[PDB]
Parts: sequence; structure tokens; C-alpha cells
Amino acid sequence: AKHHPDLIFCRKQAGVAIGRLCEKCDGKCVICDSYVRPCTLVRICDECNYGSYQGRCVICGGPGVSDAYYCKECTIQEKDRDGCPKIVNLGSSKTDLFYERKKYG
Amino acid sequence: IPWKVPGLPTPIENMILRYVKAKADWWTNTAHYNRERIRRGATVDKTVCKKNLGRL
Amino acid sequence: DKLLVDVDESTLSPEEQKERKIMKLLLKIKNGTPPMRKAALRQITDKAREFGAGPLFNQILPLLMSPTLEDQERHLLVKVIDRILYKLDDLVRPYVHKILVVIEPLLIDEDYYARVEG
Amino acid sequence: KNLPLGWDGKPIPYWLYKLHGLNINYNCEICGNYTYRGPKAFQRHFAEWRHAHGMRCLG
Amino acid sequence: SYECKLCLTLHNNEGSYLAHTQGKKHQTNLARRAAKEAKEAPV
Amino acid sequence: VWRNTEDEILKAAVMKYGKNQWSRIASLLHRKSAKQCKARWYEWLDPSIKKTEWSREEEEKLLHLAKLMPTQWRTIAPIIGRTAAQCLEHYEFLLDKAA
RNA sequence: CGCUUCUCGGCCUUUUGGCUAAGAUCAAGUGUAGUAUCUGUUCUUAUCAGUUUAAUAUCUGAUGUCCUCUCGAGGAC
Ligand SMILES: [Zn+2]
Ligand SMILES: [Zn+2]
Ligand SMILES: [Zn+2]
Repeated sequence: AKHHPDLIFCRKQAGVAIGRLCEKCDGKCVICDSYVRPCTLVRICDECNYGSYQGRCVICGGPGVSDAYYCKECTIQEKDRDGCPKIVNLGSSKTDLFYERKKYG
Repeated sequence: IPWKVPGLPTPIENMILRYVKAKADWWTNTAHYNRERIRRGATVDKTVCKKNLGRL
Repeated sequence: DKLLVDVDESTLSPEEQKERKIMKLLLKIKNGTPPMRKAALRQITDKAREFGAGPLFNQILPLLMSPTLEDQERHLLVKVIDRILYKLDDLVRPYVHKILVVIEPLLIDEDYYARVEG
Repeated sequence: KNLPLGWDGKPIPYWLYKLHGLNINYNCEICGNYTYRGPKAFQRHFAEWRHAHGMRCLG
Repeated sequence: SYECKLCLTLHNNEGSYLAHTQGKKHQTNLARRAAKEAKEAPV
Repeated sequence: VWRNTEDEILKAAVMKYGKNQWSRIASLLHRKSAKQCKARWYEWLDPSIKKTEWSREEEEKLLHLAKLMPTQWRTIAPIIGRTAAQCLEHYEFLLDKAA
């Protein structure tokens, strides 16, 4: 997302499987990282919906609870045409916070 | 803490020392007396206990 | 152990040995406050190519071989090895087999995040 | 000694002299082979009276 | 924010500004401003 | 440790407030305690701390004393007018250049 | 007219009600990423050649031929 530049997206061909977000992350656009005006639905790459990953939070990786949408901006500038936005790197943040957790308590 | 302000007309300083000596001696003697009360048990109080501790 | 004694930098005429000395900033990375960690990590990321692979790995890998590695220390060292890997691109070609000989265990271990990292 | 003056009234640090290119000399034939010190003085001189007068003498 | 008109430097805290006044930068600017001013006056 | 900014704020705060309310003062800077302010002021900051090198006579006195009254630095340091820290390290330094 | 003293007008200074146990008391979240500002510290070498740069810079390297004096010097070239 716009906030950790170390993150990556799948960027293969979109498909027909809709994308879902955890209850934790829910309520936002995936890219413009805002919280408003959902216009259109997300679609994800075939691999990025294969396997156990049926119904996972694109971002948080967790349980699918709702649908994932696109802000009015991103759909106006057509940033919504770059295929799977599935993030195929976990990122340092989750790792480090879990590690400090295991240390502390 | 030695209080020594130099420019004072010596007779004025003489007065002030007479008076502070009076007052401090009164302070002491009342401390002697309250502590004797408190050791004799005579009375209670939540102030004249903390006050006397401080003075003593 | 080197860090215990002291000697002047010029007298450390083996300027590669000077490099090694200042490289033992690794200890600051390993143990040290969050700010020590951040500053050290930037130091090493950007002086990476200046240091070069040989010294870096020859002084990193022994750590990772430590029996007394705890968790934090380990994930920290893998963080660095990653960042320097992103700077040194080819220079690792001589050092691959070493890198694997140490990373491999992360592939088979009960931690999840350790597997995904390695 | 070997460096120019400033509004402080004393010479400039030798690295400032090199950084501003004041160690580079540019000659202008139209100005009577006058030597300008550094790129800024040599860019300004095209609008200065000496160059304008040289151009006027050439018609 | 706090500005030194002699050095054209910005200072965030009042602590930063007082520490800037004791500097090779501030002091040398103060001393240069000093000597120049003195020389610069005139039946 | 202390940074020059905290140091300057200390100077000003003291000269304003007088030497007696360290609570207000330490309330001012973050990550500074009233005990520390008091200690630092009397140790280093206060103007009466004489900051020069040791005379030969001062070192004569120091050495002689630290031989007279072993390891009592807060007893000595008033007698030669420096802090316990100055007396201590400087006696260490004389002892090391001797040996 | 000179001296001196007093009266007043124009006015360029400081100016919280005290005692008590200095009345009593005396707060800081964490992490990940990046920038800015101060404090600090340092370049006079001459060419040439190279590297590199938009241009410097940087960085890299070396200090016409012969003799001799002590990088300098004299002469036959
Ligand atoms: Zn968006
Ligand atoms: Zn995908
Ligand atoms: Zn999520």
C-alpha cells in the first residue's frame, strides 16, 4: 500500500474470484488506502485464490469477512486494472511485532 | 545556612538578631514541651505529631 | 573479542582490519536500544558495497552458527543479511553455499514466521 | 591572501572558493579579453555594461 | 520557530536557540559583525 | 547523560527560579529528574566550579590529602575547591602517569 | 548683580496580607519506516593524464635531456 513502500502486489491477470478482507482491515480501499466511497469490486489472480487461500484478507492474510472495494479515485484513474492486488510479501511489520510479542509475553 | 547580607546598618542588624534569637528559642522550648507531652501519652493529634516530628 | 583491546586507527594500517573493527558495529545491532539498532542498520545498509561481501559474511555467519542464538537476535541478523543482499547483487556468487548452509534450517522449523523469512 | 572579499570584510574559506568555481577563469573577447572569475560572474556579464558596450562598438 | 538574523539559521526549541548562540557559527558571526562595525563608523 | 540544550535550559531556569525549587525546574525538561538537576548543577554547571588545570601546589595538596584521608573524596574536594569527580579522576591520572 | 537656604510647578527609579510540617504534593507509552534543523569536525598543490560530472568537483595516478651546488640553483645544449 501507499504506506509501506516495501510491499508488492501479485500483478498477474485478474480473474473472476472476488476479494475479501479481514474484519481487522475491513472498510478501506486496497490501494488509495482511504476509507470512503467504495465503487467497484476487487478481482484476484487465479493463483492468489487457489488453495487454502479461498476467502482470505488480501492485506492482513486472515479470515474473509466481507468484500473488497475500490475507491472512487482509483477507479477514476483506472488504477483498478492492474490485476491481482494480492500482496505476495508478508512485510517486516507483522514479523517484528510478533517477535517482540513472543519476547515480552 | 549563614545569612549574612552585608549592607545593613549594624544597629538594624543588631535588632534583627535580637528578635530572631528570641523567636528561635521560643520554637525550641515549645518543641521540648510538646515532645514531653507526646511521650507522656497525655494527648493525641494528627498535627502536633507531624509538626513536632519536623521541628525535632 | 577484538573490541576489548584498543588501538589507534592509523596504527591499524591494515585498513581492511580497520573495516573489520568498525564492522563490529554488529554488536550494537545485536544488543542495543532501538535507536542503536536503527542507526546501525542504516549505517550498514548504505556502507554495504563499501565494506564488501568477504568481511561482512566472514563476520556474520559465525554468529548465526551460535548455539546460544535466541529468537530476536536471529530474526535481526536475517533482517540485515537480507538488506545487504539487496545491495550486493552479484558479489555473493562466491558466498552462496555458505549462505545456504546457515539459512536452510529456517526452512524446517516450527516457527511460522521463521519459515516464511528463510 | 589568494582569495576574494565578502560582506563580512574578510576572505572566504578556500573550499567555498572552489565550490563556487571562483578558481575557474572565463575570458570574453567582446569585453577586451577581460577575465571573469567563476560561472556566475561569467553568466551575469552578458547583461553588464562592459559586454553591452563591446556589442555597441561592433554595431 | 526561533531565527538568528545574523546567521540566517532556524532553531526549533528555545533550548536549541540558546545552544546555537554559543557557536563557532554564532560567535564567529558576532565577532566579524563586531570588528566591521567598529571600522565602519567615521567675537 | 546531559546534552547542551538541557544544559542551557538549566542555566536559565536556575537563574530565574533560585536554587530551592527543583520540582518546578525538573518538570520543565522531559527525561530529567529533580535529583539529577540538583546534582548536575552543584557538580558541573554552577559558576563556582573552577574549571582549569591543576597547579603544582594544587596537586601537592591533593596527593598529600588523599594520602591523609583515604578514599574520602567528598571530604577532601571542598578543601581543594573542586568536585569529587575532578579530585577523583585527576588523582587517578596523576597515579597513572606515575606508574 | 553675586552668594546661600526654604515653597511650589514640569517630572527620566524601585513598589501582593502575613504565618505554618522548604504548608503538603509533584506523569514521562511502544514499535516500523523516512526527512528537516542545530551542536560538532575538515580541504590552499604545481601541473599533466585519467575517471566521473550538466559544469566544477571528486577520486585516481606521476613529477625537454646532461653535469654539479645546497624542491631550488648555475651553465653547455
Ligand atoms: Zn484507492
Ligand atoms: Zn494474484
Ligand atoms: Zn486484513
